Parts: sequence; C-alpha cells; structure tokens
Amino acid sequence: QPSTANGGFPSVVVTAVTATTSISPDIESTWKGLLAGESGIHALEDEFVTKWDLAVKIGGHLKDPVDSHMGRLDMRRMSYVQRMGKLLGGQLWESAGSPEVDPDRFAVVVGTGLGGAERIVESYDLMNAGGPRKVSPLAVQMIMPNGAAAVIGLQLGARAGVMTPVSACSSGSEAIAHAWRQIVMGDADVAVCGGVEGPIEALPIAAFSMMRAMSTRNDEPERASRPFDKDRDGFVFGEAGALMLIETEEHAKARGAKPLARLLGAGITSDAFHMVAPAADGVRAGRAMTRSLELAGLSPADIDHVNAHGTATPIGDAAEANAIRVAGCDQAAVYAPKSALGHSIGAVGALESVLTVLTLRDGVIPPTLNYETPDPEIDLDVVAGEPRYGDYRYAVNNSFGFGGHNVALAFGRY
Amino acid sequence: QPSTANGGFPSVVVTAVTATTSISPDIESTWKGLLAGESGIHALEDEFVTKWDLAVKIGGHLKDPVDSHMGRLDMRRMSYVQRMGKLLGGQLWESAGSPEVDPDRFAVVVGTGLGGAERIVESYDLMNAGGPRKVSPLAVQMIMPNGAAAVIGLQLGARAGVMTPVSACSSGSEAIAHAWRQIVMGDADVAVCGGVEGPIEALPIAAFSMMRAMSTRNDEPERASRPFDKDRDGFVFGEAGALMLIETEEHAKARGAKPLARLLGAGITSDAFHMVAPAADGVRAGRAMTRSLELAGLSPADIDHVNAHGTATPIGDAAEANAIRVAGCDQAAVYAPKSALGHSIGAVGALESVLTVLTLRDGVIPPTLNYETPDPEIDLDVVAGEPRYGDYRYAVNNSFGFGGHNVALAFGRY
Ligand SMILES: C=C/C(C)=C\[C@@]1(C)SC(=O)C(C(C)=O)=C1O
Ligand SMILES: C=C/C(C)=C\[C@@]1(C)SC(=O)C(C(C)=O)=C1O
Ligand SMILES: [Cl-]
Ligand SMILES: [Cl-]
Ligand SMILES: [K+]
Ligand SMILES: [K+]
Repeated sequence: QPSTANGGFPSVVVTAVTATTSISPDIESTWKGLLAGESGIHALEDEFVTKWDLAVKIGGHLKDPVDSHMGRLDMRRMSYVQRMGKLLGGQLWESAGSPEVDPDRFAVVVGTGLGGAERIVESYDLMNAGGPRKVSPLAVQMIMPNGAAAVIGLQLGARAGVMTPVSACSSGSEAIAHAWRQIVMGDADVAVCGGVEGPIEALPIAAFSMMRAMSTRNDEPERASRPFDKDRDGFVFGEAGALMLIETEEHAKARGAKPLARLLGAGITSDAFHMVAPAADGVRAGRAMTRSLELAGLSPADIDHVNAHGTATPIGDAAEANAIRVAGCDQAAVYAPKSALGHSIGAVGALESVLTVLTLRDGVIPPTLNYETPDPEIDLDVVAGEPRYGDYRYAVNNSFGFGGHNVALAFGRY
Repeated sequence: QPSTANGGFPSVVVTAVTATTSISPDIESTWKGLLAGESGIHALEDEFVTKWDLAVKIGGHLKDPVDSHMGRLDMRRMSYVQRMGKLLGGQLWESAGSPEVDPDRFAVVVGTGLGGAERIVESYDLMNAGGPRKVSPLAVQMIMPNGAAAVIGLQLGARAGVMTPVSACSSGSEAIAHAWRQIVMGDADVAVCGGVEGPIEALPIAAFSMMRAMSTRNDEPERASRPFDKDRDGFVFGEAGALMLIETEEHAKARGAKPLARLLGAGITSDAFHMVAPAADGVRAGRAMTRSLELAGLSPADIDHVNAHGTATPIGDAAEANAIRVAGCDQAAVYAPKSALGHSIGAVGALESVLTVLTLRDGVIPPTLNYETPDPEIDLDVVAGEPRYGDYRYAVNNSFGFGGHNVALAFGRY
C-alpha cells in the first residue's frame, strides 16, 4: 500500500505562498498580525447595511482592495474572482523567484465557492436594455466558474491540467488535495493551487443569516467570532484569497528553491446527512483526517497541531470536536484562525492551509481570539492568550463545507 | 509504473447507465433513435426567440421535461440542475437493481457547466420586493454549484466523497475521470458520476452567438449540426443529463452485476492558449488521449473507435482532427454524437461517455448526421450514412471545453 512515508508516493513540498486578507495584502505581515492578536473584523461601513436593516453589521473587507490593482481593461474582461486570481497568481510567481518550469508538467487547481455571480446579473441587464448584441463576446469567459483557474493557467502557462473543484467552504482545501494527487499520480511535477472568493455582499449575508449561522454581536466587532467558546453565536465574514506553489522535492532541489513545509496526504469524505448542517457524530469528518494520515504514513500520535475549521457556530464547533476525537487527534494543539480572519467560503481552506505551513516553518501557533470560556462539551487544547511556541512536527488542516464535504490535509515540517 | 493492463490499478467496470435527451427520457430508446438516424434538433417554439430576435432559432429540448416529474415541494427546495440530478440519481439506482452498498466506500462525482444560476436572480428579486427575510433559509443549498452532486450524495448515501469539477464543456467527462481516480487510489469501491446542465435559455444563446460559435441554419433544423463537414457553421444546443454507475470488477462480481464495459484510464491536460478557442496544433489535447492510454496500458494501435467532441465549429473540428493525429489514433472509426443530440455544455461529456460504453457493448457506431462532404483538412474516418457494425475492442471519449480543458477517457469491451 503506497504512502508518502514509505516512498510509494513522491515527496511533495510547499515552496511559495501568497494571500490577501482583512489584516494585510502581504502574507508575512498577516502572519505577524495574527501573532500579535490583531483581528480583521470591524463594523461594516457599507451603505447597504443601513439600506436593508441587516441583522449582521460586522465583517472584514480586504485591507487592500483587489481593484486598487486593476485598470480599465481588467475591469471589463474579468469577474472579481478572476481579477483576484490574476493578482495572486502574479504575486506567487514572483515570490517563487519567477522560475521557468516545463509547461507540460505544470498544473493549476483553484477552487471558489460561487464564481462570477455578479456578471450574470450584469449580462441580463444589458440584454434587457439593448438586446442580444449587447452581451459581450467575452461574457462566457467571465461567467464560467472555472474562470479564476482558467485565468491563472493562461497567465502562468500551465498545460498539465487546470481544474476547479467546488465544495462550498472546503473548495480551497479540496483544490490543494487534487493538486497533490495530480502530482503523486505522475500527471505533474509542479502545481499552483488554492482558492478565491468574492467580497462581502448583502445577499450572502441575508442567506447565511436566515440560517442563524452568523454572529450578530455588533457592538464588539472584534469579539464576535468565538470558535469553541461557550458564548459563540455563529460566524463572521472575512474576505480572502490564497495560493501556494507545490512541487516534488526533487524538482525543488534541482531549481534551488527552499521548501517551507511538506504536503504529505489528503483525505476527502462526505456526510450524506444534511444539505447544510454537519453530522453531529463527526465520524465521516474524522475519517477524512484518518485518510490523510494513512496516505501520509503517519499515526494520530504524530499530530502536534490541528488547524480547525472552527466556524464558531454551536453545532459546527461541536461536530468538529467529535471529528478530532474520532480521528484520535484530540491531544493536539488547536488553532481556529476564523477567530481573527473570519469565514471566506471558498478561499478559506486555502488561506488556512497557508497558515498551517507557516506554523510548521516557524514552530508557533497564533492565539485563538476571544477564547475565554472553554465549552464543557468540546474539551480541546485550544491555543489562546498569546502565541504558543512548540515543537510542531506534523499538522492537519481541516476544512468542511455545506453539503457535508470533508477535506483534511496532512503537512510536515521540512 | 502502475497501469490497468499490468494490475497496478484495479479493474473498474461500468454497471449501469441512465440519461435524458432530446430524443428520449430512456437511454436505450435514445440509442435506438441514434441508430435509426433520428435527430433531437428542431425549430425552437419558445416565445423568447421572437421576443429577442435571436439569430439562432433551433435546438433540442428534452423529449420529457424534468419538471413533469416534480411536485410543488421539489419545485421550491431545489434548482433545476438539482431536480435533474435527483431524477437521474433515482433512475440509475433502480437500473442497478437498487443495491445496498457500503456507504463509506461509495463516492459521487457530478459536474455541471454553470449551476443554479436562475436561483440567484430569484433570490435577488425577493430581497428587492420584501427585504432580507424573504430570502429562503434554504437558499444556500439551491445556489451552491456542488448542488446537484450534494443532492445525489444525500439521496443515495455516498460517504466516501461528493465532488463537483467544473470545466465548462468537459465537466461531465472530468467527473467520471475523478470518480475513476477516487476508486483506483483506494478511496472508494463504487461511484455514481456524470453531469447535468440547465435548459436552453436566451442568455446562453446570446453569449455563444456573439462568439459566432453557433449554427444559424434555421430553415433546416435537423441539418444544422454538421461536425467535420465541409459546410459546418457552429454548434446547436441540445438538452441532456447523464449518470453512470462504476465500481471495481471484484465488487461487481460479488453482487452479481453484469458489466456493460470497462473504464481503463483518464487523461486531463490544458492548452494555456486562449480563454475560449482551442489550440490549433491540437498537441495538449492529443496528449490527454495519450495519457489515458498510458494509464490504461494501451497503444494507439489498439484504439478502434473515437467518440469525438466534434462541436461543429470550424476551428474546433480542425483542432480535434489534429489532436487525434497527434495521439496516433487517426485510423480509428470516429463518431460525433452532437450531430444528432446537440451540445449540452456540462452534461455532454457524460452522455457521450454513456454512448461510448453502448458502442463497445453492442459493436455498433451510429451514423454522424449531416456528414455529406469530407473537409479536405480534416481527413478522419467518420462513420456516416448508416450505423457501422464493427469489432470495437477499445475506445476513447474526448471532451474539451472553453478554457482549453482537455479530458480523454479510455474504455474497453467487457
Ligand atoms: C460538514 C460541515 C457542514 C455541512 C457545515 C459546517 C460545519 S462547514 C461551514 O463552513 C459551516 C458554516 C455554518 O458556515 C457549517 O455549519
Ligand atoms: C479546448 C477546447 C476549447 C477551448 C474550445 C472548444 C473546441 S470545446 C467546445 O465545446 C467549443 C465550443 C465552441 O462550444 C469549442 O470551440
Ligand atoms: Cl478583447
Ligand atoms: Cl423544508
Ligand atoms: K482549518
Ligand atoms: K465525445
């Protein structure tokens, strides 16, 4: 039975990372912000909060808006997610030292939660005002939900597959999983992977609020997101997108890139339980963690760190706690980054994958913000108060989404 | 190096199929229609063709509309693609003899081109008329593009992964590819896979017409779709969705299911050429065919039959012809089913995968309709005039989409 530890799969390393967040456009500044207990979440100033009388009045917009970096041409040929992908694509390649790779061994895997949804309302309004010929010959290529991956593959020259997995909130982790398969199966040597998501708008707030999924703790915006805390009351939106460069160890050596971490395995399962709620018993979600460990060649006793999905809903954090016990990883140091960065649906698995890699490289877990009263029924070792410096050898990043989609990624210290 | 032929990958068989088309709701009736040279394409009667003065006035709606099979509850809890998936899901499981499989070894992989796009216009109109509380607590779960896969996984009890790949026109073939990986990597023993797509509407017609991608041969609707013909002038929309049940040979034996065919390999590459046009040289697309053969353990001399993507655009059929030469498969008997069934974007790879399986089981290729003058520059053995009965041992189904996404699937006669 092939594993990473026994040489059945080739060794895969993470050689570059890039992200844009509500704390910073630069991933290293974001990481420093996290370690100093900064939050990205504030009062929404947006005129549409008063327009619609929304229950929810908080969230984190990007520190540096994407469209600050976009001229008139970009602004009319691409959806927002494609613009975000082009920016992040371009940044990642520079950080990697702008290498010349073999196009035919190069893959792109990028997820989103939703896609170019603004551009269909637009295209419908143009056809209403002025007929079928007022639809852009370009329209298809903005509208298609593989759109951001298409733009990155085209921008960087990826010829060994450009894929887009959609699994709501676990999209950006699933992308990284499939990029890892694409390589250990022989289809590629190098891959760009991650996830992009649109900005905070009024409809998604309405849809998630109506589920009672979201915090309405508006008087203290930085204190709203409380994963695993006895007093949590739902999640908070925080904008993001993130990409990472992965490649075989042998490929990285040959080009002199220094690895940040290894990516060792991926497990994908599903709940078949409910369309939006996670399964309470956390069994299938725990099994995804186990599957990554099997494929890595690890035991649960090797897992020092879990980067939790921790959305801060009551049933969500309860289910994940069960998942972690089920996997046998409940002795692990836990971090819930959504406590500081919020939930960014399709992107967030990817950004948290980047945080997990930085935890391994730097031997430190930022504090989970607002964790002030352990829930009796959770019983996890949640990092809090200040960063915890520790000997972290292996970690699991969890990502679950609506539909009951479970993704777990096993990373190792290089 | 693992292959299907050398035992490196387990043997995977197709044990059930189901589809709904412009010819028939029943796949066996569709297949008989094809073999008798029926077309699904007719004059569009839709009031919106005269409303908008559309250039395009032809296409094929489903013989049997999905919503004929849907009561008021379905009609308000699911998008159209989810309704289509529920119907096809339910039909496939019956055809398979309604077996009891182990939920934890059972995967679902279903692609679409676009998703629940109607339901965002609706949800926006409800919030405009009456505020944020008029958005459904159910809305998220209709709107999410993993929606049709979510519904099938939940309906059938799939707990070893529910995935949705989006790659425009190759979505439904890519789904089947990933279902095949999910099994030969050990993650599953059984999988439901394929693709669903929405109905013919006015916006997609406007968007594809503005590209000059579509036939406007309105006076002879059945003669419009002409793949590889010297006189082709673009594609024609034809509604569809299709699913197949795949599982290991050993699993099929144990439950007494008789296989229709084997699924032997899958190759995915990309063009990095253009956002919507295929690469003229057809190299990367040919390489996807080659990749399936490598993974199968076949040589190009073993390929008797190619089920072509053949959309009937000038540059599309030209590129694919080059792809097939590049792969070394140009001695093969070629069929272009879009000549009779039209193009159904995300579904169509899946339906053509089903046709390829029936070609292998029955040793017959339907005629490519309207193929009346071979293009000098194509030079392929296109089946035409009447069905060609032949000794077809192995076949390749090709599927390419906008973005330059290439998928090839290698099937064998059981
Ligand atoms: C398997 C997990 C499912 C179905 C749901 C979760 C826990 S994931 C997520 O992001 C989320 C919320 C409320 O946003 C959930 O409540
Ligand atoms: C690699 C293939 C690309 C980018 C485009 C194709 C040939 S696929 C397709 O379905 C299509 C049309 C016009 O519908 C194309 O013109
Ligand atoms: Cl242009
Ligand atoms: Cl209900
Ligand atoms: K996480
Ligand atoms: K085909």
